[PDB]
Amino acid sequence: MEIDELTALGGLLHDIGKPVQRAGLYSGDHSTQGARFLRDLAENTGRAEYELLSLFSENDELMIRRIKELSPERFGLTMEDVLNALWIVYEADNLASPQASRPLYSVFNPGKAYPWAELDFEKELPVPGDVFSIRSQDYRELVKRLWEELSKAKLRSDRLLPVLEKYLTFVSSVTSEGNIISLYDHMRMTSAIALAMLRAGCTAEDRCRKEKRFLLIEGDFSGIQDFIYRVSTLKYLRARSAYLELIGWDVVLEILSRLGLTRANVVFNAGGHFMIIAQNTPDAVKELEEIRAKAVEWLYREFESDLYLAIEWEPVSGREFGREGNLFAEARKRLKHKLTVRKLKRFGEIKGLFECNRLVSLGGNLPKLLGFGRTAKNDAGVLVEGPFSGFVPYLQGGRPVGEQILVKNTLNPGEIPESAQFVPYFVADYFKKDPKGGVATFEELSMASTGTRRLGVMKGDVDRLGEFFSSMDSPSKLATASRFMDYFFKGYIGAIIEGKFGYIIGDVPSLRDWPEEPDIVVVYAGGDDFFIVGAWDQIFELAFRVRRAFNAYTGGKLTLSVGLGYFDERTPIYRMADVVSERLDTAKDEGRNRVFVVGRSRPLDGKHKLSYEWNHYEELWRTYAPRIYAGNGRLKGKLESKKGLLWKLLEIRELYVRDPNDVRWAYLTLSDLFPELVGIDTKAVERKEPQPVYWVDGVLKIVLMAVR
Amino acid sequence: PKFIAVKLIPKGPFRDIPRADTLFGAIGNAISAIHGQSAVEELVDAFVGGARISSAFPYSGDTYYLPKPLSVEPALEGDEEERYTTAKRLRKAKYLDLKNFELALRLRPFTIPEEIPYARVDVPRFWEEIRFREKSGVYFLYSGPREVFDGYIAPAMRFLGDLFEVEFHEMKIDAPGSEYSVTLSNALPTKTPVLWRLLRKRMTFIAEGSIVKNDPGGMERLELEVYVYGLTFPLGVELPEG
Ligand SMILES: Nc1ncnc2c1ncn2[C@@H]1O[C@H](COP(=O)(O)OP(=O)(O)OP(=O)(O)O)[C@@H](O)[C@H]1O
Ligand SMILES: [Mn+2]
Ligand SMILES: [Mn+2]
Repeated sequence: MEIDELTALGGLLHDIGKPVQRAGLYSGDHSTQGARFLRDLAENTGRAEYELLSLFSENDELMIRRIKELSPERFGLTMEDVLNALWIVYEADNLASPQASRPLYSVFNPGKAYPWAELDFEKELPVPGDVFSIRSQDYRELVKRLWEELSKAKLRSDRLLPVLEKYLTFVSSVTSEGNIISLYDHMRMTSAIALAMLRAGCTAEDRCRKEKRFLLIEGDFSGIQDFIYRVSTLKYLRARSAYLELIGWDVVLEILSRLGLTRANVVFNAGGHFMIIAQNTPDAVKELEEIRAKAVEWLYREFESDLYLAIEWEPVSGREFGREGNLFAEARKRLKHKLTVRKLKRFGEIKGLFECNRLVSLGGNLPKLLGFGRTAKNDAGVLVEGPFSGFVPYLQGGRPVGEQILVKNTLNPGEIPESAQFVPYFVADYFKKDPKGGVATFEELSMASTGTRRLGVMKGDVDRLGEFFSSMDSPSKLATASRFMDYFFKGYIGAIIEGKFGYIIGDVPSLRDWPEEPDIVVVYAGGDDFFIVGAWDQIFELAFRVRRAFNAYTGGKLTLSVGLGYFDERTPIYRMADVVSERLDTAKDEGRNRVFVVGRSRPLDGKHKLSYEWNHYEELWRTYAPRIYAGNGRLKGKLESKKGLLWKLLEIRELYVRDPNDVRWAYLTLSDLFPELVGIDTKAVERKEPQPVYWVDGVLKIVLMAVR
Repeated sequence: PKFIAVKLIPKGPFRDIPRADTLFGAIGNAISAIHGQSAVEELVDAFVGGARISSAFPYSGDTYYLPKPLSVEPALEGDEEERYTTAKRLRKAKYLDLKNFELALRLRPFTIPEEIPYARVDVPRFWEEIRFREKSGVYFLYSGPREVFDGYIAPAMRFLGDLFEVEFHEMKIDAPGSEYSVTLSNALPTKTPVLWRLLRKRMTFIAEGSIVKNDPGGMERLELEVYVYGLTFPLGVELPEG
């Protein structure tokens, strides 16, 4: 052990007394009961480091002696070192900032609460629901698996974080009413803040609190879609999206390495947007200025002015991690400004400014790969290179290679060497498999559609997220907000595609029975954002499935906007991206919480929106589809020999689009079918809204595609 | 300052809204075909001398549009939900009407064109074109001596007309006297600039609306002799302290 690993693991276990109190195993408070748990665990297996780490959960007279009894020489630590490690972690616990039956209340809707369960994307979707007390049994079953895992863990921050994440994710860090913060997040943030204070070179201070000894480090990529899309195949396009992820990780892990920090210091890293808490020593800002420049120079040489990385940082004090009358949002706002300016000075860190086959193999070797190894660039097996490291694909049979191993969609290392640092990375990587073992193609997906053979595209984004995050008070609140948000796209979109959460989703607009292996391929999904292609009819339905899943996942408190596209399978990817983009930021431009279902004619009188409110379209489908649509590409049959009355309404709606004030569409109008459309709706004219006829095309045009 | 607006009334649709390099490129070619390469040399001399052309911008009726200066981007804070959503729609706007351009230069409150008088239709077969609204089109600004306008720019534009016809009027932009200026042209910067958007063609160009501090840009001659226009068309711009 050295002081730096002790201060990390220190703040990372300070409040592990909470789960053991709430189990009722010892007879004390969390600080006392936490001390007993780790000492009892230390003796079991026989690793004395846990008895060193038990001092954190607790005039200074008694404590100096309890430190002395644990001979500090043993772990190559000074007595005076450990005393700071303790005091440092004590301050950290306060900056990241009552029954014992209370559950974790949802950061999205603090009115609703999470049922006690362990983070597993395979089983069930976390839905904030009715407030239920968690039994002291569930906490005991928790504390034992938790005890069994710490027994086998290698006692580095990267082996401890994952097991604290798996079990303590759905636990209230404090058992107050409307408590928003996951315990794991409070633990990783105290470890982050504590280690930052250490590197800042401050000790025995009660100084670091009211002096700018910290750094907020927000890194943001500009022109992500100008990098991923705008290509000359899907296998490739996925490796583009996958290559962007490794580049970002190569930069983050480099920052953590050179500043001497741990993954706990990563507040978030999703959608190519990463934040890091760190020391404000000059060596740090020098090490930062070195990295930022060497990274940009690599990006320029490798891709020209297509992909830029805007990295900025602000000197921040302990005050500004907390609220006084909201300083934390204020510190993030001043930093977002530093970024906006750096994004208007793209490649300004180059003075010489004003004077890939590897992805195909990566795209081909993509189905059976567990992760990648972060080695030096010149090393055997290196398939792709980032600015700072070569990346070695890690396959089911082979050994991993390198200082860091990046492993996909698990929080358990598996069989990786004891010395190798474990880096869990989650990604929404669903894809329909071919007759061949490889991922499907635009052609095959398009062929597998009900009716018309178009490729389906949807670009989806969360409405007013920036506002939601700037309303967070403390680092730990942002951490829970960040992680839960990111895990919906990176974790659960996979399950939502598979056909899970049937009861939570319910009856959505649909054309066929939901398949077992759906014709869907995820391109990008992470940090409030997703791009997904597949059979148009399966893509159309998934839009409503994802919107409902998200409605339930949030407390009906956050909304999506989605743009849908139904394209000729031969249309190039860059043209598809611009149209769904055009359709997405239209759906946002026409208000938010709405979907661009299909392209449409309309009056340009500024009273007629192309986009539909999710609830508006869902009502229209429920109303009209069942009268005219039987399912699986077949009509009601009363309609057989009358597929013509539907086309006639689309022509009647067109003479409402010619002029909505001309009362001829009343003249033109079995007639039972659609009685809502024959009358000249009056409240609509009073309220200054479109006539019912204007809206129906959204349903009919989708049915007529399914039936052709 | 007061300038000559060269109005291009289109006789059909356009492929590009041309920017300063391609405008000079076209005028350079026309003057070769009319007066030989002695006239091209006299034109480069006038331009290296202090004469400037802007990039082409849209006009609709008696409404001239100009490029949104990148100066306002970091100053947009100068409600909660009213703020974010507008601040993005401003950040996406690529043009302002003359009146709101002159306000944006002085960091006073301004507003956006609700309709831009052109749309990029891209018919499949695939390549694209630009459809102009009624009595709408594209124009560019000339600053410098009248004798250079009459004897080079005017003849060249008429020759290039023969897809459009050409008429020109006097136009005035009020701009703050300042250390800092916007370019109404895409430029090859000599000094490193203040605020900018890169623009790849192979040359690395500063975009229209970029902010420079006393940068005249420069011309580049090369062999394939051809001159490449990258001179700044500066108007003084008030900057926010950041
Ligand atoms: N999981 C996440 N954790 C942290 N930051 C995130 C996460 N997801 C997205 N972000 C960041 O939050 C910001 C919000 O981006 P975006 O513009 O898409 O949302 P917004 O502010 O709600 O705007 P709009 O509603 O107009 O789309 C971006 O800086 C983005 O990178
Ligand atoms: Mn968003
Ligand atoms: Mn986004």
